[PDB]
Amino acid sequence: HGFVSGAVVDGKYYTGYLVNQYPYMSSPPESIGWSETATDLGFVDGSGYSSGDIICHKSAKNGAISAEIKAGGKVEFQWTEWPESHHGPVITYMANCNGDCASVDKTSLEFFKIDESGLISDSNVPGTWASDNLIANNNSWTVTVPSSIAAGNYVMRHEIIALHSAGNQNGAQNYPQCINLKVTGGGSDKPAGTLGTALYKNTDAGILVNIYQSLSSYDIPGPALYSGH
Ligand SMILES: [Cu+2]
Repeated sequence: HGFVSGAVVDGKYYTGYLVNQYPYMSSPPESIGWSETATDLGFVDGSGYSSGDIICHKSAKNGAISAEIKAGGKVEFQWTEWPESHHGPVITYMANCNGDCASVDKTSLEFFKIDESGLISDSNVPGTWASDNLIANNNSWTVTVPSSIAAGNYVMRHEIIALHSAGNQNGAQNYPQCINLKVTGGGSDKPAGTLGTALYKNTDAGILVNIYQSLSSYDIPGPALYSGH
């Protein structure tokens, strides 16, 4: 249980969608963070993987503004205090808005993976995951916008999948958080994108998984990190 309170985009801090505050305001500030209604700080599980909720979290609506970033620049995601029990991968996507991300139909967004991390060390079951690195780094995660992607407006979908109940069907807990980026400079790479509602199935190797028995390998779920980049 947690959410992204902010993002440092090419060195500039942007306040995210404060899901514990903005939903209760007469009129919340604009944010690069998408609004969403998981006001319990909860998750989308496998029962929701073909639902619109998996795209940018429960009933998500477009952030009204975007953060400019030179292609090649970094995004640092700031989470709330992530519970140690919520072991799992940290997966980050971009999708071209093909226009303004403020008015894109979230169900049209074609997500390509730009960063992924899973099981770091198996030594002491259930081991050290991306999510434990995130905790250790003051509950934050840094990714690169590839220097070679095409300039354009993109939703960056940042996600922790907690695997502590993933032993059972629909037990994995997805915590997607979307921000709006305006990528400048760049190259011409247009990686193959996947609809939010096609990213995961509840049978996937990295979704239906028992982290409490030693894993020889972990198969980070979702489409392939585009090898070009
Ligand atoms: Cu939780």
